[PDB]
Amino acid sequence: PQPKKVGAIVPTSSITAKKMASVINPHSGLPVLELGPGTGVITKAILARGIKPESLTAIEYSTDFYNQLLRSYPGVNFVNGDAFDLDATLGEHKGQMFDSVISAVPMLNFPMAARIKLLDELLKRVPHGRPVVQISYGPISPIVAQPHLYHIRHFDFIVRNIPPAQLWTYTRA
Ligand SMILES: Nc1ncnc2c1ncn2[C@@H]1O[C@H](CSCC[C@H](N)C(=O)O)[C@@H](O)[C@H]1O
Repeated sequence: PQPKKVGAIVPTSSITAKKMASVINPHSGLPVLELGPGTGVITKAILARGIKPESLTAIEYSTDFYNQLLRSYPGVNFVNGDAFDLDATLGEHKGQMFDSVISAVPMLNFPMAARIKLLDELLKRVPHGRPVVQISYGPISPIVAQPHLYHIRHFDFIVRNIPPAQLWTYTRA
């Protein structure tokens, strides 16, 4: 028979969210950048690491989701805008460094060229060697290898996620 809720249209599992938030160093003194917070399940796992709410910046395109996040997570620096336009959402880069980037934007909704460019821009705003972590659902990295720009590592696989979740991490080469 025909299954409902095909694809990835339910919130990410709490098991997956905790694993993505485990890359964070809450003792580094640097804020965290979250992309595409949605219902806030990964936001919760980020705050559970002990990040001060004012030190979490989360960029959400949907105005409906954004208005609800403001009311559910007091103190967190939510921004209503497009994560692929970091200049418009974060401002022109003038030195701000994030501890790490936690991304759940749906990479496959965008051209590969856009994904590579965004990743190259995000790695300018974290210290050399620190990660971007991305969730995806296919068998391969959602962002193709460009070894002169970044290094790809498989981070984890969570079969209890609906659908099963692959986690990838990226660092500056
Ligand atoms: N370019 C973009 N910039 C900011 N947010 C985006 C975006 N494209 C998609 N989004 C938002 O990213 C989220 C993808 S769904 C994942 C939501 C949540 N983090 C979870 O894991 O369950 C949606 O909330 C969507 O509105």
